[PDB]
Amino acid sequence: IPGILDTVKDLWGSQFFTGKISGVWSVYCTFLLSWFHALITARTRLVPHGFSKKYYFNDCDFQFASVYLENVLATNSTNNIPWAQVRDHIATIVYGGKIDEEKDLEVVAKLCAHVFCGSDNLQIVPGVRIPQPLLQQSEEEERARLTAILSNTIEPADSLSSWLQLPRESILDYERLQAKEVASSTEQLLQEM
Amino acid sequence: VQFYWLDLYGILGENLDIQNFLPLETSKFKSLTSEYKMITTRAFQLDTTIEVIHIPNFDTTLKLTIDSLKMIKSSLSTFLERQRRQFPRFYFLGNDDLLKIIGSGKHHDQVSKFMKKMFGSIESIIFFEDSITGVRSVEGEVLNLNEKIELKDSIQAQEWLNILDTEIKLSVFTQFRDCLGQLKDGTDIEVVVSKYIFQAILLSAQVMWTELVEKCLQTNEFSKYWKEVDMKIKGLLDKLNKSSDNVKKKIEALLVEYLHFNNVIGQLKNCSTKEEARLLWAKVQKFYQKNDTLDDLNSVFISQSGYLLQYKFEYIGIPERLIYTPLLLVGFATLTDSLHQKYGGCFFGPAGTGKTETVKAFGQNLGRVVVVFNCDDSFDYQVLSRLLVGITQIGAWGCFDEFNRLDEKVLSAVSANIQQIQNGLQVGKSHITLLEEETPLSPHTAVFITLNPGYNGRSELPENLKKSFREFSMKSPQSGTIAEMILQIMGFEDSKSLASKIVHFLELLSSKCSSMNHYHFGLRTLKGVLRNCSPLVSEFGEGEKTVVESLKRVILPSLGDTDELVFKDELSKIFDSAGTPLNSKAIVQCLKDAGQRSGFSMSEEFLKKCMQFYYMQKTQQALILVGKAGCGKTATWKTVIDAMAIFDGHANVVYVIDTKVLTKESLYGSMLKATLEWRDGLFTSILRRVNDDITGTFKNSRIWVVFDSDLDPEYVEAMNSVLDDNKILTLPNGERLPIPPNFRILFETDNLDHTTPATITRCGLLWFSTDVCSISSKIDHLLNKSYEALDNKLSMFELDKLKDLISDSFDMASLTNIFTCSNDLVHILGVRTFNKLETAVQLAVHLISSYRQWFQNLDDKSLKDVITLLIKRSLLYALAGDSTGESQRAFIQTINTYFGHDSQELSDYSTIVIANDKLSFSSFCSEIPSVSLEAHEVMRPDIVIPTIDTIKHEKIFYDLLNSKRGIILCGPPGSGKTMIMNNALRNSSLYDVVGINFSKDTTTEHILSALHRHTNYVTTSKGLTLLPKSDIKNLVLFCDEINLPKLDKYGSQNVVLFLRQLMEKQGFWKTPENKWVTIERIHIVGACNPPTDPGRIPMSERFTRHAAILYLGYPSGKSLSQIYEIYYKAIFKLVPEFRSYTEPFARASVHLYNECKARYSTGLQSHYLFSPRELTRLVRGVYTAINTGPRQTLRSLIRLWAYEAWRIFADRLVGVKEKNSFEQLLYETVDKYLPNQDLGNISSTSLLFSGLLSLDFKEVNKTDLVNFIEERFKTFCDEELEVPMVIHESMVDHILRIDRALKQVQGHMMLIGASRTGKTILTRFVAWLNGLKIVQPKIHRHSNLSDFDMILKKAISDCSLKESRTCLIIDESNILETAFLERMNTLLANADIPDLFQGEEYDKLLNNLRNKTRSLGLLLDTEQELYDWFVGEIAKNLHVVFTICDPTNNKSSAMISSPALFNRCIINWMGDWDTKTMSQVANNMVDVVPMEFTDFIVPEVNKELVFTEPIQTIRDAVVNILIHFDRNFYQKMKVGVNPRSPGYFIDGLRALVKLVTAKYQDLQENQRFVNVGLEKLNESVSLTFEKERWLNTTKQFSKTSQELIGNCIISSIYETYFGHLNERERGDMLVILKRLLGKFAVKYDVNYRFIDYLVTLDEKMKWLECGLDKNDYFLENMSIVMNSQDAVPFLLDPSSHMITVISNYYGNKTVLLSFLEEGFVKRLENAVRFGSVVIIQDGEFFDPIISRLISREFNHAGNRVTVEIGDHEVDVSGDFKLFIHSCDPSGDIPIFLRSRVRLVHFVTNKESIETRIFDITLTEENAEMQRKREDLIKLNTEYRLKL
Repeated sequence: IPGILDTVKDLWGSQFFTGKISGVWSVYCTFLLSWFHALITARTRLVPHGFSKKYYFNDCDFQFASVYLENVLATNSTNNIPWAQVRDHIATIVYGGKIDEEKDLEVVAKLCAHVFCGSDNLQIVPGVRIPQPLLQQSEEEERARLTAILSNTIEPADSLSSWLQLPRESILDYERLQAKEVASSTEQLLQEM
Repeated sequence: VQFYWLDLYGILGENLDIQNFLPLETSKFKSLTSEYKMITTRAFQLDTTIEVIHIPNFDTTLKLTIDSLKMIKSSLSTFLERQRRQFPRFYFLGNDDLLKIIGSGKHHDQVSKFMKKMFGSIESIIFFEDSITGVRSVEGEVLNLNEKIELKDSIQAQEWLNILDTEIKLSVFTQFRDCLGQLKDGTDIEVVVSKYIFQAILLSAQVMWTELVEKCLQTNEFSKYWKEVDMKIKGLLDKLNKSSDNVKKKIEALLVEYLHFNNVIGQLKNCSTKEEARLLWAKVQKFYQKNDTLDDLNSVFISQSGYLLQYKFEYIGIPERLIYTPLLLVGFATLTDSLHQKYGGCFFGPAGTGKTETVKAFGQNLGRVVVVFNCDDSFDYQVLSRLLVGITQIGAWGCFDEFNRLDEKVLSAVSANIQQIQNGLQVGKSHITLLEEETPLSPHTAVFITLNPGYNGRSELPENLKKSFREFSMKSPQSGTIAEMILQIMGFEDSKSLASKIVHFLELLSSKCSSMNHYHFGLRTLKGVLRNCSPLVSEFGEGEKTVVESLKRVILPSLGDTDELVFKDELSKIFDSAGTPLNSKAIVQCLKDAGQRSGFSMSEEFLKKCMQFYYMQKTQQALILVGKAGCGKTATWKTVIDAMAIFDGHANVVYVIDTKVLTKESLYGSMLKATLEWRDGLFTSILRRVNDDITGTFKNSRIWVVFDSDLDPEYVEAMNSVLDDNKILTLPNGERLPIPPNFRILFETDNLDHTTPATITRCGLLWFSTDVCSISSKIDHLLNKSYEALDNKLSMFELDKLKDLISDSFDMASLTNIFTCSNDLVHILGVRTFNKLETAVQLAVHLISSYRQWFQNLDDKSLKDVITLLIKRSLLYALAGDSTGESQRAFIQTINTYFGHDSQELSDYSTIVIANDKLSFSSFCSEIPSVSLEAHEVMRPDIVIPTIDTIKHEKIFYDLLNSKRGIILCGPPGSGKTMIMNNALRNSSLYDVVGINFSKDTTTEHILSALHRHTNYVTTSKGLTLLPKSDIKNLVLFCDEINLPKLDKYGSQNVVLFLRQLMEKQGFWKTPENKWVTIERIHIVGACNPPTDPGRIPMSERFTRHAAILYLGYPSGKSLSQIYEIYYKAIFKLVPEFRSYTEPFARASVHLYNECKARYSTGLQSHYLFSPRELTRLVRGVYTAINTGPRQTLRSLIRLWAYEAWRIFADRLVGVKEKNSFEQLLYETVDKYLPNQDLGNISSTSLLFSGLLSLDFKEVNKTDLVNFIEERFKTFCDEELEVPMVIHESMVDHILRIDRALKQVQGHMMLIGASRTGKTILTRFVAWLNGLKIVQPKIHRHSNLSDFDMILKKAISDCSLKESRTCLIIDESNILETAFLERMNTLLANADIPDLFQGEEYDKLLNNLRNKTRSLGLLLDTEQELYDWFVGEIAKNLHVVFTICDPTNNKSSAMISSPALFNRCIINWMGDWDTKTMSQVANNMVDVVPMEFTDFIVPEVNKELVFTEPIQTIRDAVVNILIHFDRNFYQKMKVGVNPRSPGYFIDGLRALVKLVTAKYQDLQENQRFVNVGLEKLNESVSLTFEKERWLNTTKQFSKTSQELIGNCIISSIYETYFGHLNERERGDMLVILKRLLGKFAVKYDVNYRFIDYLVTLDEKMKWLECGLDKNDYFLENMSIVMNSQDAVPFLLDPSSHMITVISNYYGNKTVLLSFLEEGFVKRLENAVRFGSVVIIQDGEFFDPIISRLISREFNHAGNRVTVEIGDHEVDVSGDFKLFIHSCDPSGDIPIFLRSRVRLVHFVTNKESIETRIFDITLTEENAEMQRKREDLIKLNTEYRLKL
């Protein structure tokens, strides 16, 4: 477990070559995809409440999306492509392979509602500090042109869970459970100190 | 070589002549021929291999032809491989298929026999006179081929088919182009589809609409296109008609797709729908097409979302039409995504709700053939790899149905290759190393793994593969939309409303229904309902009522009344005005008339169920009925046979087959290898005969096959190709026999719950209840059965008169209540009305059979009077005999329900009174043989006194015998089992009774071979009737332990199965001769014991459905007097003046028994079983005792009697204190009856009688008797037995007892006791004594029971032909197995192993026994009598005795149950040694040596001395010391104080004895030496220090010598039991011994470090220098047992401590030399011959290095060392003492050597740790202290030696 940003910016490094695509709005969306990816993995860190199941989210599917996105990116820079529907299926198709519960579906749906657009120069999550016009700029070579610049908007006590759109109370619920867990662990140990 | 020639017999011959083969190969076939001409023409005579290698000039014939042969044989496989490489579809065909193809390459028509292996969706090639006009798809539509494809010989099967490949696709391409040329102009699809393949037409239909909708997608239109679609649809709907089944289907496809367009348009029309970008149409599957391509395959495009694919155009016809749903379509979309990434699939979800139906639909939609593989089975993946060579070369698709359900090799093999498939796939590698071969890749192939709800949802696929696959979470099909769409397609005008109701008839159904486990309501369930509804619509079903009509017709018959109105309401709520009327009149007329004929009541539910069945015989090709044979299940079947014969006017030709009675081969066939031939089995001969002469003559006779059995995969999967639905025999041998439509299969059972519903549901199914058979119906049948009577002698005239007379008794009989009361009786197996009625009537009519001559010749009043009395009696017997007599007493109280003799109070009940043939009758008064057995025949088995009850058993038995019924008794061996049986048997030789032995491993074949030996057959007509080898005599076969054979995998009573096909089915369908067998006068009777008991079979009730039963228990005290007193009566015939013992003698034994049995429960100890035959054992022993003396005084009477009595009873028992109580029970019983004689000496002593002296009633003082053997055994123990234990009074007791046994006939006995503790030796001794050959087995784990069979045959010939005297001894450690035991079990059972000696053994017996009869002056060529004497001879010399210890897995009965052995075997629990006799031994031991040194007085001090012998001397001391030593060491069960060997302390004493001189001389020599020091010194007189010190040393040991012996007894603990015994039992003397040997007066030193005290530490030091781990006391001590231990110190070395030690011990010494012979273990001997140090190597476990028979040979072997020395064990001295250096803690050690072994420990533990810790820290600072004090120890010993 690293931070979300860590996941995002390091992912951009692992996906270095993606933004070589002439689609400068594609690399814009590439940035978005990594923001998305990190956030959903942060939610899977919270299974079974931040996400009901340990689903194998990965960078191959990151790349499958770049293909699927590429399938619509032929005209998605313009209003020809209703990317709201694209959002729907990058999720259900690229990331929905073996997703089983409709709750997780909606969970992801909220995240993509908070992450993607086909147009460049837009505000996505101002909580991350994203109202950016970064365009003909690489996810790695030009990360710091505007995205590494974005500061640490993470609460020490919260992911923010509001970035994940999850409640502090569920964190607190787990915390009580954690007490039950670590205490009951010592229950056996404790038999002889 | 000739088997290559056998291959080539066919093949060379073939291709020799067929010059068409490659001239290279052809000339090679001829080069074969240059020599082969001899290989076959010379071998025309000399054909086989051995003959071929003997042909004239085989020297060059083989050589050169075999040269060419092997060139060819391999060339040929590569020749056809060449063909396979040239034509990839040949990789779907075997090499041999290609041999056929190339021989017939010319004959392309012959080549086409493998056409399916060579292609996709093609039914047949449409061709004529050597040229193809077109092809027909599997769907029925025909593709015209535009070019005529010549089949000219020279075109080769290869190119021939390649031509068609292109021709087919071309006429597809271009005729499609023609077709779309029209359709694109709006041409009516009917036109071009009439002229062409709809699939391609669909492509255009899709294109038409895909393009047409674009203008509604421009928003310009909406309804235009929407309407236009439904306008086109409307026309198409009108077209859709049965008139062309095939085109109808084409239309159906079209309309589904038009509907999809309609729907999309419906929303494009009814939605804002962001034009073509709204998923509404954007996500939709679209088609476009063009003719502008350089490759015709690219003419049509498939697209959805941002995906585009090209249709592959592989010829498929119209293969699917899966109703698509939004969900399925999404699924397809995802499938194409994986195609983009070249990943394989991961379908998640079950077939039938999708999975398989969807991956197929998908592939078809793409246009390429896919090979769907059924992966969950035992398939040779190499075959797949071969297929894959072709597949990859082709570019074919492949699906893996349940892929992950593989074994490891297949899984991993394909993991490696699939890895490369996917690797090379991703790479695009044209040549992928498939099985390491660079296989050409046509980049179109694909991997589709599918899986039903995975095991726990797991990604079962190994990661190795998973990386290249994509997930497909299928959740659910859309049932109702699927249904609705279909209903629309069905032309069912209510469609939607039907569907909306359909889903809720089901929803509600599944909701409130019961757990009908056999029922499921899934998608395919729904599909089935429709399939049925379809014809119901054609049969005028009234709309929604059709749906319900179907529902009435399906499922509900398989469901029970657990739902009844639950499903009525669950369904009715959805549609209440439901169902149409059934009017099956001609049908029911046939049915109902059939019922009336058969005599069934034609009950409502009978006829109803039967009518439901009728609908199923119409609609199903097979039906399963779950229910009861003889009650509806078969009554219905019967009725149906008749009804359909009538109804159809087509005889119902049924072939009922009892499934498991016959093998699959029996039914289907097999083959011969000598001349090469297929053998036709029954079922298949039937079916071919159906085509040859059943329907081959009776064109439409109804034909049926019935399978009677329960359900399990193994016996049902084999029937699928006919049974499921196909009704076509399609055998693996190519024998295809379309089975006529009038053919049906019925499967009858009682329970299907053994497999999955996936299979269960594929059939008609009746949830049959047995109440279809009303008792009134049953009665109606019984009345009708009177006219079926009986014997040929009975005209039934008088019977019909009696029927009328007894018909009145059926009018509301009290039996309507008595049957309830009979069911209220206590019984073991189930009781039901049909068998109650059966036995009542069968006996009654055979009682009546005597009325044909006893009372037919008398008047009707006589018929009336006695049949009334006698049938009441038989009714009472029918409902009584089978259970406990007390319950029968209660049962006969039901007499008070009968208004005539209404009295339960009858004294002489009708069952007390017996009827006579003269119309007389009387109370059956006791006629129990008063004056009877007097002498001589006293022990002759058949003298068992018959008693009134057994006579009544015989009265009825007689009529049951007349009834030809197999009564089965329920009771035990020993309770009259055999006695009564024989008494019954001997009453009528007319009935040839055969004692069949039911062992756990007895098979039907054993029975059959007996029949072969004793039966023959006749044919009054061609029927095949079994006749005993002689006529007239009735072959009453007999079954003994029916409930003690084994059951199969599913618990099936397979011996009962055959018992039943013999019984129940009255015969056997000759599967050798293909003919039903009937029987003449062969009968059969059985028996068993209570099923409730351990190891007994819960008997099939269908089996018992036709059985008669009699309960058998133990006799009463009075009756024991009545029977056994007679036996004792006989005995007193020889002593008139003492004959008076008469009654009280018998009665003492009667009552003693009563209590003895009560006294000793099995709760106390299992085998504590009792029987009245023990009284016979008293009879036996006593009579023979009488025969030796001159007068039997009463003292002498009872002494023999009483001493015998405990030998019969007490010797079989374990508990010694309990035995004491029995002594009193015995004592007191005789005290009751004959107390005036000397009961004190008789019962208090265990005194023996003259044996070594003639018996003559003489008591011999056991002392004296011992005195006799003190001399006798010195000679019989001719320096051979090698064991020196002391003959206690018990040992001589053993001796008397075993010998008497050795002097009796049928010497059958069990000895239970401790391992080689004299119980063995004992027998060895008496062999010397008596002089018999002794059987003793020597088994090593490479043997088997056939070696045993040799031995058995050997032994029986040894006794009778060799004519030797012997005794067979059984060694429990050599018990190989059960079947092994089973031979010997029957051996004893009937004194025979039936047909062991048959065949050539029998014939050798005929020859050699006749040779003996010539030498014997006998005229016994009569083979019967001849072998009768053969076996008589054996019985007098074999005498099987078994010896057993209880430390293992032998069934807790100390034998594997066998009730038969229980009532035959003599038993004696030997057990263990007495503590007082062990002190006797010890006494004798210490008496040998000077234990009594005067220095010692009474030496131990620290505690225990309670109740010891007045301790005065040292032998007094030492012995009593050692008594408390080992009595307390040990106690408390750690290892187990309740059972243990004494040897541990016995040899402890031996060592101590050795030490009485060893340590004594240490001392005495030291005394000499101090004297030596004193000599000069005494007059040296300068100093006194030294002098006095010497005097002081004498002072020291003058006391210390004694102090030391106290300490020395504790030193022995280390050897005694310490080394195995653990804390609970170790600790009972561990330090407690130091604390307790005591009181005897000399000091215990609280210090007991015997590691120092016993041995000089320097030997251990050197072992420490050799790496000895000094750690644990006993650990480091093992270096000493290495250097001193006799019982082999098994070097257990998982730790491998001794490898280190022995290797350093070895040092500069070599491995082994002195005695130097391999013996039988050269494996070790040759591994050690080098000169010096070794043990048995290192880690060298026994099972590898040494065989099991070394045990004895290790101990000693005359085969290795000679008597000129006297030694027997080999000279393998200390340095090279071959100790088993084994790392195996569980090494093979039998329960005798577990005692005779020194197991040695070599591992560290937690107890050391703490000190290790200390030591480290302690010495880390304070080692200096140790350095100093240890140096001082060194110096001290310097000075000791200086002293």
